Amino acid sequence: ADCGLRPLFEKKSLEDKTERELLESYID
Amino acid sequence: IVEGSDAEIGMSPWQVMLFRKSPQELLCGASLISDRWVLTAAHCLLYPPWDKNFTENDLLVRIGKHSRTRYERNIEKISMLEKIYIHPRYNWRENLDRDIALMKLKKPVAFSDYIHPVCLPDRETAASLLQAGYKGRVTGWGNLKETGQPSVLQVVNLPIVERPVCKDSTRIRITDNMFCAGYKPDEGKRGDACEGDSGGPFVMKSPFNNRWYQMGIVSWGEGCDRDGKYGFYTHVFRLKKWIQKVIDQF
Amino acid sequence: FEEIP
Ligand SMILES: CCc1cc(OCC(C)(C)CN(C)C)c(F)c([C@@H](Nc2ccc(C(=N)N)cc2)C(=O)O)c1
Ligand SMILES: [Ca+2]
Ligand code: NA
Repeated sequence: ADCGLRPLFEKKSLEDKTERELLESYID
Repeated sequence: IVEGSDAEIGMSPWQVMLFRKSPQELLCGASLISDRWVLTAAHCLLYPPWDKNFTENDLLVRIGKHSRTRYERNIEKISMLEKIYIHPRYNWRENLDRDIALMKLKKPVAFSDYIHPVCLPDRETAASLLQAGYKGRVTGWGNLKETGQPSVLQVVNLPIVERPVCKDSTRIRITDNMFCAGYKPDEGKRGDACEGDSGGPFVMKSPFNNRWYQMGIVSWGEGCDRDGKYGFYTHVFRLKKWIQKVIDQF
Repeated sequence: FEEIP
């Protein structure tokens, strides 16, 4: 159920320094 | 990883190090998919052309690591292998088709800030994200250059490449069980996996549910970070029926 | 590599 939600990021609503690069590429 | 950067603490909590017992050395990366199961590349365990044939007792799995060489007291966990399961149709003779293996741990690993499993994609995830231009993330403790070694886990974000471009880049036969990623010469940016990174994850963060999914496994490449070349990755979703079959049975 | 216990 909790797969792929990182304790130190998603779980505490913090973003890592480059994940936004990935989001910006998901255009379609 | 060539032309990447140092990972942040807990950035890749599914990252697993495959560690050879004797001599003590980094074999490959891998990923945690539950408390008991680790995913990696078949070729990390079995490659007859180079007389590579690792048994369970030859290696340890190190989980929760950041530093490459340090024993990270109170943080990393070391687990032994109960059993290895290599895809029965893994093609080591020709092109590494179906480059995938599972490893069952002797004991369940406790999750922590630094240890947590990645998701595997379903059909819809894969259809939505596995698109040319869409970027994923590759991590590992492998070489910094084709021709040295990092202090800590390295990370690079790379765009998925159009299948004809992947095909046209190499003389090796490419199958549906592979995809390639990396920047084109005209794109200016750089980055690639290298020696020591095989078996590690290529992950994407779903914009739908904000979860990380493992779409690929570092599989093969010709040199590292060369212009006009691309990293090749095992297509996790295409082989997921095999993954499910193995975990459901064993 | 640092020794493991
Ligand atoms: C131990 C078996 C093995 C086989 C490899 O490929 C075999 C083959 C037949 C596909 C092509 N070979 C001529 C490289 C292979 F690349 C490796 C190779 N793996 C590798 C993975 C990714 C990159 C990259 N993205 N630049 C580079 C290297 C290695 O670690 O030696 C290891
Ligand atoms: Ca070709
Ligand atoms: Na390249």
